[PDB]
Amino acid sequence: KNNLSDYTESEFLEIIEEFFKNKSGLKGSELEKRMDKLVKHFEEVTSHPRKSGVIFHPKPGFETPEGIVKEVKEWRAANGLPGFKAG
Amino acid sequence: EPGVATGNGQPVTGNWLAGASQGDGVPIPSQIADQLRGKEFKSWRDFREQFWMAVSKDPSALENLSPSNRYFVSQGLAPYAVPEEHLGSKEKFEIHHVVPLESGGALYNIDNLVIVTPKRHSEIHKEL
Repeated sequence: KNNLSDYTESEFLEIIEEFFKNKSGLKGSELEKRMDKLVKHFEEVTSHPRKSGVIFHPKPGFETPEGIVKEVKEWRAANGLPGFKAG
Repeated sequence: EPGVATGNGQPVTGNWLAGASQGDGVPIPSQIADQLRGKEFKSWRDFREQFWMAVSKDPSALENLSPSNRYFVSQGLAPYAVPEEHLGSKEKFEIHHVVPLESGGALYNIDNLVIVTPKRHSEIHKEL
């Protein structure tokens, strides 16, 4: 919740999948404000330099929820940052 | 304030959303205008939702969007621009009126609408 290390990889993947499907069932402005919250939360806990770019402008091969998670995992490992909860 | 959309837009195809980060924005594609022209909208929020949903039915736009941005526009949500075109916490592509209502542009005039990145929008404002 507060940090990335509070997430297991599966739990974090659950959030990322919401950027591809309507998990919440919300529509219109309410859906947008939820996705707004998820985006800024994503940027906050991952501390990734490309921010939401990881999700909305992914590198080739990393366009899927699995790829997004893997990009986060790889970047944080490369920067000596704590990874996901085990596991 | 409810209204009726008018305008023909402008006929260009390809990565039309690439022009959103340049100049004074990219005008609304004609094939997008076709889906909006002659329709009634209860509010601007209503029009904004319908606009992106129309973008979601356009192959020329879809092909140049990530799978994530494709889902968003399919839900009537504004797509996100590249990080390079962000402005702090402002990240979404934005619909903007070229001339404001008091100068005196029309609210639902498609020919008065352009798409801009948050970064380009600030640069436009500075040039005024």
